[PDB]
Amino acid sequence: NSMIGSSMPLGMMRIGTIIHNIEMNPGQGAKMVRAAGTNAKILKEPAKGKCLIKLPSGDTKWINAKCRATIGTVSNPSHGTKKLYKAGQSRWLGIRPKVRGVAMNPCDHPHGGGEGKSKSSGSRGRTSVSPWGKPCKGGYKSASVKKKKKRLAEA
Amino acid sequence: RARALRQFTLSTGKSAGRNSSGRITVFHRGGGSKRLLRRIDLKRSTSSMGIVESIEYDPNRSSQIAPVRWIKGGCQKKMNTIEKFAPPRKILEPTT
Amino acid sequence: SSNNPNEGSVKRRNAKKRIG
RNA sequence: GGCAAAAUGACCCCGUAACUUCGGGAGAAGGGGUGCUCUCCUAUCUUUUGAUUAGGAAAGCGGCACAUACCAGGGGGUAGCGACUGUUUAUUAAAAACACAGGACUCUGCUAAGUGGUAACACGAUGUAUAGAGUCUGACACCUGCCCGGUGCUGGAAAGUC
RNA sequence: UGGAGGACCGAACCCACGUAUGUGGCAAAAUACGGGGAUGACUUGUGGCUAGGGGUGAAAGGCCAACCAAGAUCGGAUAUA
Repeated sequence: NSMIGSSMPLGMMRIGTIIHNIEMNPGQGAKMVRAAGTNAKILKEPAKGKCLIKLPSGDTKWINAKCRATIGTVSNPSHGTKKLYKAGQSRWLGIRPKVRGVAMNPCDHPHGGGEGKSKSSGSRGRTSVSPWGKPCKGGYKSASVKKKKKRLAEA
Repeated sequence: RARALRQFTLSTGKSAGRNSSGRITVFHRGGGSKRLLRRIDLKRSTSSMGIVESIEYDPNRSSQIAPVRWIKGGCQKKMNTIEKFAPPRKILEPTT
Repeated sequence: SSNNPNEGSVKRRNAKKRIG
């Protein structure tokens, strides 16, 4: 009897199930997967406090057994599918119009300038860069690779 | 629904990407529609059971939210559980 | 399932008054 | 450079093309009618007494002229750019510039990434990958070839070099 | 029967497209006649916030008290040339 909407610690949870609304620290409060209809999935139960979970990001983590979850995927699966159809919809949600790089005068974004469209060089030009010299394509992480690799190689 | 449940409404003002010092921090947002905040019990309760009373459209977190009239613990209605998918009115157990 | 038990509680005094 | 000026305009009726995303083009284009008088019937109207006001029949009657003054769309055919409504150089440029929903890539497992500061800390967000940030393009349809040698970005091996 | 539209025509309103006027003018940016949108990415009143290498920007090097490729005013300072 694993029934939908119910919660419990993972210690009373069986392998292969589907879950959402996990909490990272023991009882802190559900901060893991929460969005409209997105489902994690457990992978095993070694009785060492930890439980290996596969998250929607594809990657996986270990959560203490005394932590909790909610059976079944979150509600409302379509929201990730509904395509808006004008500008007013964004505006209502809260957005404002976002301006690109190659538009701004060079004084304002590293991609500026040009007499007509252009951004960077054929030798010099580094890549496409954020407003603060940080590059955004290629797999860039900016020395948070330290944190990533530490928490990974804890496996 | 006309209003939310009076126990759970709370109006935190917007912040169009400004920190505690009123400069622009996260660009491109602000200007939308006045929301409220529905205080959700995001850390489950002590062992009990409840009956889903309704399902309400929720502006903040995409999913819908379900006030559950509780039969145990004297809760007599908590704001909800982030909406479980399958059952639209059924019975829950937060812990065995 | 009521969302508002009201009573002999009144509203919009300083709106009515202004209309008058 | 038909700039300006002119002209068309209203209501009712007749009829209305290419094209198509089959929603539209479309007030498409192209025409007719418009006054008052009495009578008849119709409706309608309690503002009582039966007539009055409007519509539509049909017979006159006058004027060159009957939305008579004021008010009030020029239209059609075909390229380019942009999909469009929008926004911008207050105070010489309103556009083909910008945005725009739509698309892809990259980053983030939550003390989230990223941002401001020295720093607490705040935004992110009482949000949790159907999420948030950045980047390029810009509805739709058809589609998106080759090259990683250069610049960058990146994974990684023991060697030497530190 | 219904009454949706970043729907349509058009005053309030805002905005500022063309011509002509004016060019110590009526005015250190207006007027006349025509123009565009006109339930929305709307217009506005009130009050609060962001402050100079900074703000803010549907991005024009635009705007920040009538003159912004780094405001105004004091001061270094009778800067230098």
